[PDB]
Amino acid sequence: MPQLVPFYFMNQLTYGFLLMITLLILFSQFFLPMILRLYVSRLFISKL
Amino acid sequence: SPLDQFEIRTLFGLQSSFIDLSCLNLTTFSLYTIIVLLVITSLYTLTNNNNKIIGSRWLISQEAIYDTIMNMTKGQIGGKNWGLYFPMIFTLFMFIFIANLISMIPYSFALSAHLVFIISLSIVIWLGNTILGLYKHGWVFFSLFVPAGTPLPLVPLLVIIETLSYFARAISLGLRLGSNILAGHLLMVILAGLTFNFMLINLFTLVFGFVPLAMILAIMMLEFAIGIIQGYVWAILTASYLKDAVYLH
Amino acid sequence: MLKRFPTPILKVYWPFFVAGAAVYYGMSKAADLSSNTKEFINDPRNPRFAKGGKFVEVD
Amino acid sequence: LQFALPHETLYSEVTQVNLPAKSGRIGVLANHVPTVEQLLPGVVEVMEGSNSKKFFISGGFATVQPDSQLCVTAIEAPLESFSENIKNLLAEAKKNVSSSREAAEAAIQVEVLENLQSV
Amino acid sequence: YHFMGKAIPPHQLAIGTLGLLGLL
Amino acid sequence: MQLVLAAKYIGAGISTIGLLGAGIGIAIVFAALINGVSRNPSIKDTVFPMAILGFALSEATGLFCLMVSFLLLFG
Amino acid sequence: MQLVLAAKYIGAGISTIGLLGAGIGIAIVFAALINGVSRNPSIKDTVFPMAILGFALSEATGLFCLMVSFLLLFG
Amino acid sequence: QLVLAAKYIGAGISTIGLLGAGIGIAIVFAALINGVSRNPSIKDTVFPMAILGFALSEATGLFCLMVSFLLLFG
Amino acid sequence: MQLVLAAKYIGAGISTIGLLGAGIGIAIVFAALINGVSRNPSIKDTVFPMAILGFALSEATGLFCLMVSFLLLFG
Amino acid sequence: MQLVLAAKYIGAGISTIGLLGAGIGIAIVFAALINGVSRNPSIKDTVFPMAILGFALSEATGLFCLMVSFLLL
Amino acid sequence: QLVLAAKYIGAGISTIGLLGAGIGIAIVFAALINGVSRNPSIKDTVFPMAILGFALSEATGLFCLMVSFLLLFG
Amino acid sequence: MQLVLAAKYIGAGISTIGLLGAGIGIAIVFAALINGVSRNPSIKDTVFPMAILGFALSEATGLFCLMVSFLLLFG
Amino acid sequence: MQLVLAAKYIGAGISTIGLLGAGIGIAIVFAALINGVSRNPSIKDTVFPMAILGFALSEATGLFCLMVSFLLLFG
Amino acid sequence: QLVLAAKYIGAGISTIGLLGAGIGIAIVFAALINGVSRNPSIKDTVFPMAILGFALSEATGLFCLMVSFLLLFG
Amino acid sequence: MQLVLAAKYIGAGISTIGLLGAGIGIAIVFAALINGVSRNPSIKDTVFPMAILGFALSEATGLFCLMVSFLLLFG
Repeated sequence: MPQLVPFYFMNQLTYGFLLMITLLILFSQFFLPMILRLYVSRLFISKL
Repeated sequence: SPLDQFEIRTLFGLQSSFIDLSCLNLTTFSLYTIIVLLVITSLYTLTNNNNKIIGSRWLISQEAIYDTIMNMTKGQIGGKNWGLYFPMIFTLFMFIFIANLISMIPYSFALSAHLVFIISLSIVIWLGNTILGLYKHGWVFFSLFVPAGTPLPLVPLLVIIETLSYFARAISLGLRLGSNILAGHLLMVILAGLTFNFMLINLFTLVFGFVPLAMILAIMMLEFAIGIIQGYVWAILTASYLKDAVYLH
Repeated sequence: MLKRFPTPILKVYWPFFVAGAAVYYGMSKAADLSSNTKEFINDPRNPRFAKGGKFVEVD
Repeated sequence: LQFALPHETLYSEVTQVNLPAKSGRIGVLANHVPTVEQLLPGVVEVMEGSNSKKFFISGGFATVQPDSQLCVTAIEAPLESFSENIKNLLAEAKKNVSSSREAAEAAIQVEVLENLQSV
Repeated sequence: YHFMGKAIPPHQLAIGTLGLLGLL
Repeated sequence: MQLVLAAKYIGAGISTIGLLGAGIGIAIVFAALINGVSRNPSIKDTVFPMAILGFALSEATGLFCLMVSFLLLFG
Repeated sequence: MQLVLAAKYIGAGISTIGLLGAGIGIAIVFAALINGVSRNPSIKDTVFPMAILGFALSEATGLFCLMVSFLLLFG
Repeated sequence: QLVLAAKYIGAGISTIGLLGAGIGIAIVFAALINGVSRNPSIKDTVFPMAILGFALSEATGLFCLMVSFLLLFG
Repeated sequence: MQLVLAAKYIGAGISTIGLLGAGIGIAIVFAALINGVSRNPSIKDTVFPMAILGFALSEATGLFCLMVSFLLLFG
Repeated sequence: MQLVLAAKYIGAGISTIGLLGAGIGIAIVFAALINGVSRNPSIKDTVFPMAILGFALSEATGLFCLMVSFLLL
Repeated sequence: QLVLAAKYIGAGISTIGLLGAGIGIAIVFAALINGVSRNPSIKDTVFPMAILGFALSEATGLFCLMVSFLLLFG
Repeated sequence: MQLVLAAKYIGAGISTIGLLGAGIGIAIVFAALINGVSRNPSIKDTVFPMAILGFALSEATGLFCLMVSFLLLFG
Repeated sequence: MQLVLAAKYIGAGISTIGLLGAGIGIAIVFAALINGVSRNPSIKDTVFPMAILGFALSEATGLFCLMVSFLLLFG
Repeated sequence: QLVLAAKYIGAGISTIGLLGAGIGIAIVFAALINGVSRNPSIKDTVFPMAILGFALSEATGLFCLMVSFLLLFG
Repeated sequence: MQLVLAAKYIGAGISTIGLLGAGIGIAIVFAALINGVSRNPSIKDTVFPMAILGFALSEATGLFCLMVSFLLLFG
């Protein structure tokens, strides 16, 4: 198919893997533990 | 040409003659990756009202996604250490889930329907299973290729057409998602192209020309389902594959 | 705002990154091999024209 | 031999039995598959070559045996030479009670009753 | 845990078939 | 270009056959729906959205074979 | 042109094979309806609208086939 | 002439769909038999549904049959 | 003419594929008949005319293909 | 006639596909036969004439395809 | 020399009908195994009719084989 | 040059028959899902991931055939 | 000549389609075998030779399919 | 270049074999769903058999896809 | 030899049609395997090697079919 075979392969793959490493570091260090802080806080007020 | 919606156009531009710096430059694909990153950033940064415990109505969505992917990867790899592979099993979800809702917006563009990126991501996850399996379990990694207690005179056949299914796994996982997103978008654009030329003939067709419009509305209702289900099926197969690679059956 | 937590993301995910570099390199060579075919040797937005050479144009 | 009420036990050799099982009517025969089924509140019949004799019943259990003996057990039970106005006047009081745990028992009466009407 | 010809029980047998079809 | 346009019509004819999959498919889903309601009439509002979901997901595979015929007729 | 037209007749012939899916399928739906009434007769009024719904939705994928057949006849 | 020959070829092709009716009518009558044999008291209720299913599956076959006749004559 | 007669013979060969529908269907009818007699022995006289009717109707739906092939051979 | 004699043999090759209907159907008939006799042995002499009838009619439906293929030869 | 080509083509086509017999032998012996495993004592009663239908359903595919052999030389 | 595009479109038409192997696939999976939920109402939250898994992991084999069709049509 | 040498190879390509009959037949035989052994364990010594007997001539029908391909592939 | 066009017909026809693969994965997971729903305590016992049977059935559908890729690219 | 070289590839395409029977067959074998172990958990060690036996014995047909495909493609 003509449209998914251009010269832009390295473009696609470069910004894609930059976004993957970005979201991986970003999710893992920032955004998943900001939910888990809510979890441990709710359970800590629940246990008291 | 109903497939012109996937054209990649360069916007901001950069070139040289010393070094090929044309790899990185802001492009339609690249701009929609920036948009995906800013949406995923927006779903967690300004969602949380002033770091409140109670977790306002927006945060219930990103609560439920978290919980339905924790309770999914606990029921697949489920061993001594399942949580060490949980950020990857979540960030493989959210990219595909957001990049298949952004693509539903009418004048927009499917990141997921580029086979060269998704097949590359699938081959990355497959080699990262084989290397991890070899590192963790030595030469006995190949014990994955014999199923169970089997009769020995038919074991090498059941090894050959087990390994063939083992490296079909490299491209199948990506090409499933690519085929679903590409076929859905091409279906919607072709039916829109047919109902447009249906409604430009004689004025009796704009009367009772509501039923093909309703059929296109029904297909758009179907297309969110076929877009979210694939985002879930990616994250269930690359949990099962880490079960096979980490734990030998 | 957000407190960064030092999660281990390198002593867990190294073969994914090694595989990423390998697929990056292999797709680089695949792109260079595909950018010189008969169909795509006269598409003017390829990075050949930005450095030196011009128009083989014998097919 | 094998077909018993607690107060009165009935039958003994059989060529065809018809029963009102848990899921729809069934018919045991000369050699049949070993089975247990809840017996719904409905008619039954015995056979001895070409002999027609139908009973009603309350419900219970049937059990086809590997040794081939069929055992049928119910509580209360001749056909129309047993059970119209006796049914009618009772059906009245039945439906009445339903509109009332207590009225739930009357629900049981409507289905059991409605069935008997057909005989 | 196979037993071929009452010998030492072989490891998993999977590498030898791949080695046989590799040299072809 | 008469040969390729004659081949377009034959290709649109061949790409009609895949609809029989959906034609048997929707039916197997609704047949299981009927045989599930008859075994248990209380589970209707739990089971019937899954039947609608299976209807949609098989009708998608039907339309994926219809769209190839619509390409080969006109596009 | 005869070569295009004859192939259009052939494609119209080929297309109608997919209607056997609907022909088997409508009957599978009604057969499950019959086997469902025979287990519980008090559920017929509930189940029969979904049986005729399954008839309609399975006739749909046969009439798409028939639509492609007529578009390879009169267009 | 090639077109009249292609008419007869396509008329031959379009009768394949009649096997759909030829199998499906039997599935309906089979469920009919297995319903009457399980419950004889529901026969008069069930039998018009079997007649209706026969008629509708006959119509689905007859669509292929009339496309075959249109390729024959019209 | 020769090319036309050749195509008539090809189509007459094609047309008898649909007879397998009747060949399988008469069997499903008689097989359910056998299972119904073996399930309930007393219902034979009630059930048997429905099976005869089903044989006749399914044989006619098969015979439609046979008479189309007869039309291709002679008419 | 060269092409016509070729098409005769092509059509005679095509015409034998319909025998699979009988080849499966005789098995469905005798399968329900075996299942019914094994379920209840006493009904065997009642049921077995219906099985012979089913074999006869299904073999007749196969014989239709066979005689069509013979008409092309 | 084209009848020699289309002759071998149609003789190749005539082998498709053997799948009916290949599945039919299986349905017959499947019912046999089900009946024996459900009722062990009925083996000698059930067996000869199963062999009968086995041979006849084999003969049905052997019709396809004999039309193939009749096409191959003749 | 017309022959290449002609056989290209014919092969792209042929390579959509495999979707009838996916419509029936999704059908049988959701049919077993319905029959499994109906006969045990407390198994839904255990059987539903296996349902979605079997659904898409069976379609994939029809979507491979559709990608062969797309590489024929447009490549 | 090339016209019959092509037809040899095409007929050999045709004649392997009948192998699906054996490929499903061995499955139905061993499927009922597995159902019987799992239903009644102690009947295995009687049941298993019947399954081998069915497999033998079902695979022989597969070889009957395959031998015409061998006959037409080499003359 | 008749061969360059006729390899595309072969790549189209050789993709039909996935019809069996899709129905196959369906029948495997259908039996898995029925087996879990009848016996709720068998999932962790019999689920690797289901994944095994799926892997075997796909690979034996995948033969057709690799033959299609050899015809289309070799 | 362009005609014979094209018929090589056409025959290699039409050869693997019958290979879908193995894909259905492995599934029917393992389907009865799951269905049998679901009734009796304690019959696994007898039935499972019998299941892989039926697997390979049904696999042999599809492998012979693929073998004839490679013979037509490579000689």
